[PDB]
Amino acid sequence: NFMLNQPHSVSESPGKTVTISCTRSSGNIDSNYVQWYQQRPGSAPITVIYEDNQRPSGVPDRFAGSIDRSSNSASLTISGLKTEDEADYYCQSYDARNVVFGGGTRLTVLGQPKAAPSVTLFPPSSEELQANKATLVCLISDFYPGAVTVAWKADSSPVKAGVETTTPSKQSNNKYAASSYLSLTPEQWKSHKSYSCQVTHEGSTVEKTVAPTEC
Amino acid sequence: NFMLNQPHSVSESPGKTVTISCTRSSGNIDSNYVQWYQQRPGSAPITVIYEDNQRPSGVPDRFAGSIDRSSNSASLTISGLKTEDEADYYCQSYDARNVVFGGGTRLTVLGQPKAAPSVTLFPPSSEELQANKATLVCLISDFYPGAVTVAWKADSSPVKAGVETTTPSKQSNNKYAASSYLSLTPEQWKSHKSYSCQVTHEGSTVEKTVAPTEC
Ligand SMILES: CCN(CC)c1ccc2c(C)c(CCN3C(=O)N[C@@]4(CCN(C(=O)c5c[nH]cn5)C4)C3=O)c(=O)oc2c1
Repeated sequence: NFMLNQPHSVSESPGKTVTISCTRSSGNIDSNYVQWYQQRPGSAPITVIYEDNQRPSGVPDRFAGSIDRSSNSASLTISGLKTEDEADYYCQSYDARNVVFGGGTRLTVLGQPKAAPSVTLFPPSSEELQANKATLVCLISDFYPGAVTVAWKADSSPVKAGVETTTPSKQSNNKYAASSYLSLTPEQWKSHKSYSCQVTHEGSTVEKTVAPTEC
Repeated sequence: NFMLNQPHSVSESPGKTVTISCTRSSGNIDSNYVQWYQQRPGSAPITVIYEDNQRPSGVPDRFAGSIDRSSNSASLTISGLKTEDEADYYCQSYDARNVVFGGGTRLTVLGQPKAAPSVTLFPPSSEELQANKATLVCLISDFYPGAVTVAWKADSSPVKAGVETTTPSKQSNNKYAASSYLSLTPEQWKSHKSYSCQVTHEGSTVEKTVAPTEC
């Protein structure tokens, strides 16, 4: 029985090299294979190293596994650091009576560039209106950092009720996405000339407007 | 190689028994050992079962591994459910050097009543069409537990490319919301008769369809 000790957290800027150590508490690091897993928030882990230093297909060659018997440790070295590398990393080995994991290392990539959101506003569908409901959705994607504020307008007037905005989550392009949705009656929707969603990100506001459409 | 297919989510109340299955797509489940890993949100993985049914020391006998050759499946059974059992559970096996992980099952220990999601599917906005974009958005609101899986269809064909789903977040009504969006070209969107959003939650799959037109 042994533990694998990892740093709690490491931070580095893009294009730099970072090293994550994994020290075996008891027994020799080289008595069993060390694996490394990467996990992005809200995703399942992916293997980036097995058998100490082997990369599965799809893993970039920027990921290098090594063993240092003299410090009884394994290391994951990431060269040419990219923002997609921001994640939790877990080392793992074998006891014969167990698969044991490190406590994990949070890798922060500093100085990721600002990215203004794409904002798309969807009016209620004919189908939804037929079911006596009216929802607007303001889709907000491709933004960094992951903080927006949203204000809604009925004509020019502030909407103060029926608004929800999801907590931004990092998507596969490593920029944030969220939706703000406004629940209306069909009568409220048809009573105004338009509704607007105003998304503020890092001091800049993007406004979209939709209106009831005749045929 | 093969896949290990787990249900996306399971739930129960404290003190109850829940089973998580793991079906091997090809080859015999008993040809190779099955392991089970627990990952509590914001924690490192831990092994709860190795070699089909062995418990590492420290793992309570509330956790039980089994093999069903009949269904070519493994199962984890957790009895006496406690709130600390809320976690993602992964099964894992191999054929020679190919290591295969299951997709993971979210186990929720119910803190509040179950709630089926409202699903609203939006066709592309006129404005975005004139920016050469045809994003579809599937809003998913008012659900508990906070675990959903979304699958998209172009006519009758599963879509893979261009799907993004946000991590479910708890809104002001203490229920979860998320959005799945499919980033289409206007030509992709018009080249099909319909697209469909399939949302799976707590033993049910709801479906919504949208189609092109002018109005
Ligand atoms: C919490 C438990 N846990 C331990 C960290 C997980 C959980 C799920 C996963 C999942 C889902 C994947 C992704 C899918 N996938 C596999 O099922 N197998 C590989 C392909 C081959 N591989 C190997 O490790 C491998 C192949 N020859 C030797 N080793 C990982 C893979 O990418 C993965 O790679 O690693 C996982 C690890």
